[PDB]
Amino acid sequence: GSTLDKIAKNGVIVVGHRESSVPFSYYDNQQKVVGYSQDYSNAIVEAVKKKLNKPDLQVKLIPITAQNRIPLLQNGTFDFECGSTTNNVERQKQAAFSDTIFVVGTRLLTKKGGDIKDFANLKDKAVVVTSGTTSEVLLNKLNEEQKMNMRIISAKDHGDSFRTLESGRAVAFMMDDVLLAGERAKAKKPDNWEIVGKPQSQEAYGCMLRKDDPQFKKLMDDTIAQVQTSGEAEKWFDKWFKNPILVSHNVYITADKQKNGIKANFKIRHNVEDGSVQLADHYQQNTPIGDGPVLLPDNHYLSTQSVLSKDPNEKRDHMVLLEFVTAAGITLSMSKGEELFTGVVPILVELDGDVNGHKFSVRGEGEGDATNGKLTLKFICTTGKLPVPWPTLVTTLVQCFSRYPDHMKQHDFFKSAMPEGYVQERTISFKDDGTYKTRAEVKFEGDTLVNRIELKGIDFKEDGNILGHKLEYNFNNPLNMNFELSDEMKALFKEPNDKAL
Amino acid sequence: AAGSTLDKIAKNGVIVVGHRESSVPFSYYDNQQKVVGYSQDYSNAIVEAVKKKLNKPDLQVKLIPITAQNRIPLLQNGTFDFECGSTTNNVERQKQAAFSDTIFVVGTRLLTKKGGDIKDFANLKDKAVVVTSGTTSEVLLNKLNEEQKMNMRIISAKDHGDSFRTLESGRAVAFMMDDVLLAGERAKAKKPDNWEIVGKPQSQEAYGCMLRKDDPQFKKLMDDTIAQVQTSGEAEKWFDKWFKNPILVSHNVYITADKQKNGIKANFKIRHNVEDGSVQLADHYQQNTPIGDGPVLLPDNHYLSTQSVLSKDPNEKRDHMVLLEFVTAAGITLSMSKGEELFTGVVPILVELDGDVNGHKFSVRGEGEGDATNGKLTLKFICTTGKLPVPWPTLVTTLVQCFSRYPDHMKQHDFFKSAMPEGYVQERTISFKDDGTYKTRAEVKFEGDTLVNRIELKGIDFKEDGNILGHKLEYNFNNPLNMNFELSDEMKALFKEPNDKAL
Ligand SMILES: N[C@@H](CC(=O)O)C(=O)O
Ligand SMILES: N[C@@H](CC(=O)O)C(=O)O
Repeated sequence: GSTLDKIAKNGVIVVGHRESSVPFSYYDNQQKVVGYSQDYSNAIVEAVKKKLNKPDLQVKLIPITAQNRIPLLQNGTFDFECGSTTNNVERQKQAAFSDTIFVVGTRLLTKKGGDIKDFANLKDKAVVVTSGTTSEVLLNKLNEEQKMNMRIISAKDHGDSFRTLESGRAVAFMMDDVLLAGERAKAKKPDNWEIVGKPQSQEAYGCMLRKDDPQFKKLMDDTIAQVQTSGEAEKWFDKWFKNPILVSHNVYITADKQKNGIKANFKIRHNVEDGSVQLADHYQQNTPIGDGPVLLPDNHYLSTQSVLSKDPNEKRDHMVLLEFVTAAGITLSMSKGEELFTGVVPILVELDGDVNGHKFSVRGEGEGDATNGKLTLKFICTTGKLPVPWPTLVTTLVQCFSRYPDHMKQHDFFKSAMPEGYVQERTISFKDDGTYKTRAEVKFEGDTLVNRIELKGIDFKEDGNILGHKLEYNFNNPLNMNFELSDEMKALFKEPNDKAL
Repeated sequence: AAGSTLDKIAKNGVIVVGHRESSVPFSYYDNQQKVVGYSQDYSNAIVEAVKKKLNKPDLQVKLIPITAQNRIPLLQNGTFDFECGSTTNNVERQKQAAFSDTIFVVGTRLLTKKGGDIKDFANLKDKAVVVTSGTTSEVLLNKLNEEQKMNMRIISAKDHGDSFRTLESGRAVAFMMDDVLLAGERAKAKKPDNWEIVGKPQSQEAYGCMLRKDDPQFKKLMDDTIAQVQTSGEAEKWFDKWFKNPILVSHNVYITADKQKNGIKANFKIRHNVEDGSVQLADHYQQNTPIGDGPVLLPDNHYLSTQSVLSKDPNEKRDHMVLLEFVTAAGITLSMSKGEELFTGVVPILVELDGDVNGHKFSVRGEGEGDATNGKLTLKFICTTGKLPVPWPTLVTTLVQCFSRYPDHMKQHDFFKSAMPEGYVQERTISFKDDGTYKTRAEVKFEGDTLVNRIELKGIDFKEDGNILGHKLEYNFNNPLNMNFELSDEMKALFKEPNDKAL
């Protein structure tokens, strides 16, 4: 028998994932399960839908830990898992493993400038390790065999392990080197932590499934090997390990039929330099300027990502912005205004602002490419220096440039209101702080899409995160990994295999 | 050939409708910025009559805000087609505009503090008095100030809400306006019972729907519609809805699929009335996952429209809450699961909650029934440990969305019923503004024939003096307003013989 028969009959595949194996299988700040291994898991699921000819197969992701993964496999709580599980000979007595998706060495994470340079320095020290892992076994064996008198703290997952080290309750955290780097990227001061020591082991990550299911295993292996030899595995590596990891924002849109328009709600979480976040709650209403027909949407959402940067040639207070937005939420030309966006469209943005009496103006210029959902803009404070952080103005500074998929084009209010345009009004509520109230007209003036805004901010705290300029210069809560592509992974990509190291 | 305004509407494919911002309860923004009211019921009926007259069933509507100051110029230059709100039809304004059949009759009076000095207009000598800019009452109040040499300091406020808050904040001793609008602002006051309508009416005035002059075909459509609604009994039913019964604002529970977990997510805001007249925001974040591993319905984005009424059982001496709730799904325009079939009848419900808020432990048990065919819940909840250490309204959302009514065209989007009988796990974080948070985990599933909601609630970081632990929340839901405004003899006579006469 085979699990693929259980799955075809049930119509659902049940998939285990980890909670804190960064950046392989973990919860993003919206509780979505993401990561390098989750990308393989998504590919394997798509392969299952093809093999079984079941394009509407459902997926149920359920969380597992290093401690309970094998018991939950063995009693059928999930069908397979991909995360950070080491394939080794001992575990092959209980389970089967796919082709290898990553290779690691087990090392130490410690504060710079100590006496922890290698495993021998753990003598008489408090050392943290995650329950149920290969490192926990290795560390206890080392403690016993070399008589090192460590006080080993066994924590329930990798984030808990790391915060033991971060809080000073342990001097080092032993784990897979890549996962040490993942927990480091999430730390308050990532620059404070270094990975040290001779690897105690070399270990291969594989997907785990029940034994005696060669057909199910073969579908995994074929999928992994194809991702690896086609080069996509390396592209996924660059995404998770060499570029900023972003979390998209969801702009939730509902029709406002009585105003022939829409309303939206969404939350922005601005990174604060101390490592906290500053919530900005957005309430939005839009209504057409013209008196002719628009498209009135069913509920849906926009998935948004923005990247803020600096222009080296500009000494004025400024912001360079790239933005990528796609609509979603409905599963499977519509307006005259839609036709105005099939090419590249020039954009002009003008903002007048007053925040706690501090008056300023902003001018932005660039282009929009709605076919690809992309914006490129450069903004300048034309009145001197900006009295608020640039990130707090991003949402205020043209959702007509969203990419609507073809099956959703009847729901694109924003383009349908063009060329006469729409009024966009927001109240942005900054938690424990003040409020922005904005009113803008978004419309074509000649061949240019113009966003003309007036902003009023009141009730802000002079020492708060906004008027005190405590926000990081970024968007979408980026995480940046410090981890090089090793020779072992270069070799893996050219020769997929499923062998324990 | 349909006349100017109907020709314009057919050309545009949209009818543009002026509305007021604070004419309560005729045409005003509710607390979710929806324009609502008695006059908007007429506006909607006229829009539907226009769709029929033009044979344009897909006609769109565009409401735009107007003021007492700018309503006539904006009408004259075609910025809107008509407005129904609280505009007096008088002979002066008929030089500039046309008026429909009358929809209400008022007298201009004073609103003042109950235990104070003002009993009639003469008591206003040498005192500060507020009135709304651009209204018939402003004209009357200024004429009385000069003709009786009263030395009044007349404050001219932007709209009726601003006028009333001038009175409420003590910056004026009285507010002169149409009596029903005074009653409307009073209903929205911090302490409605502190305010009294006094004085001999300075005028009697008829409200009409405004439209452009010299457009008889459009006026006739409006008059025929108004007169039909008034003689059929429908207008009296609207009157009861706005003036005799509690006005509620529905909550919108915004739902999106969570395909990874084979479930859904939701976000919404609850606004609890505070006893001092302010509101206490409760931001809700929700995640649902099926308990079973079989197929569910994964929905497109949509929302649930919810209203609840909280009451007391006269027989019950324990700390308790009687709850009646109605929920309908919406947000998608035009049997699907086995579990849907479990809800075609009346289903008994059991609710068990184990709570801990700032270390204060309590248990709640609820029983009743759900009728998903009509989106209706009837339950009674008892605090089985004694006094409830939080206000009952803060627990309503935690204490079975499977009983929502999904319209026929939306039944493929009902995750809640599709997960049955195995059920689902429902998790929430509820964030009270400037206060603590509730974290909840519940299992909703069939146990026998009974639909059971079993909850654990953990609340932390609450202020012992705040609105929750301090028991400062009103015992209600959906921000009710109560006009308690009687149907007058003049209104009965109007509905009997509709007419368009200025008074
Ligand atoms: N790869 C290690 C650690 C982990 O599971 O995250 C193990 O298999 O135990
Ligand atoms: N009915 C009065 C007040 C109002 O417009 O709200 C008027 O027409 O001026």
